[PDB]
Amino acid sequence: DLVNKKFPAGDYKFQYIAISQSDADSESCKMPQTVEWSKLISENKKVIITGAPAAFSPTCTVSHIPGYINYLDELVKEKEVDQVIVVTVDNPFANQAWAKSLGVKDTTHIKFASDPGCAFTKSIGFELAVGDGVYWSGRWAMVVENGIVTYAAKETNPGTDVTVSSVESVLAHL
Amino acid sequence: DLVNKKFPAGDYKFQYIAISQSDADSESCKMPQTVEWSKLISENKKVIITGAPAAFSPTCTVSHIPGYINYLDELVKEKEVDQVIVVTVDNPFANQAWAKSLGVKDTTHIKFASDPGCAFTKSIGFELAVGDGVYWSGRWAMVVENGIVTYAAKETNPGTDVTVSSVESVLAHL
Repeated sequence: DLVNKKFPAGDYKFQYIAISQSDADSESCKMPQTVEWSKLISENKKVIITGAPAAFSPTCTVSHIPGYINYLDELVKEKEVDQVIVVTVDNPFANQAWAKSLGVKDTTHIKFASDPGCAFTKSIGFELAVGDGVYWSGRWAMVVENGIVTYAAKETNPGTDVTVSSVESVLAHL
Repeated sequence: DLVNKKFPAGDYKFQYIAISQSDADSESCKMPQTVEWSKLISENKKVIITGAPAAFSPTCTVSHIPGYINYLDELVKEKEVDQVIVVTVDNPFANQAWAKSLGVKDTTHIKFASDPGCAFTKSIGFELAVGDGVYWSGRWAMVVENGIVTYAAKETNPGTDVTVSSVESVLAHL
């Protein structure tokens, strides 16, 4: 298991695009930033990381993501969360557009990351096989405090289940 | 080369979501359809296929895709094109959202496909290596008439070049 071991960053890296004041409600001309998982974790004492199968998942379908967005103020203000990282294998531009559609106006404390080719997600066994050697991220959530995993769980059916990956389940562990 | 040779469909398949009358300007609750390349090609005498590196590429960067959308009427009405298929490795939900953002209200003659894991695109040598064993589609375009490739070309620099993949270059070949 991962729980109570150091966050297994390895050489894995993720990409995201920032959203801020001006470009929040308009179109950005911004190239992706690349960030090593070890750097993110080294620089932030309290980090939530949550995987999602697909950017632009239809709103009719079950999701844990809106919950994290709704709860962000409490996470950052009352629960001292430094970062919330939403993870998909989707390209960073699509992840960013998706974040904006969901109401994100500021990525200071929440970032929508690409895990290219599901490499990090496969490495911690939280992937979702979709066919033919292709992997999306499953639905899962992780808490990292001071470089140490204090909670990690993935859904049995990412299609239908929002339980252990929910912001509420996670709140109980922070 | 591919030109003048039967379209190499193999067992490759793609996924897309439809857009139509009602859901054109709203949110669909629709799952992806899977379509075999051989079926698409068997059922349509004149097909254009064009690869793009990334759904939601920023508007500030070069793109051949808006051209195809602008020119769709002429393609379907005057040039008798049955299908225009835009190909990315991105998930079909993201591809659909992308299409709508670009002004597509009807997928009768234009579909935004996922080529999962870049498998079809790799097979014809039109892929774009982005690092660490991960492949996006390059920028390219192909004309298939009566099951036979009559044009196929990819950009040397998909980042900066819209030449051989442009709707204009393709128009000259229909």
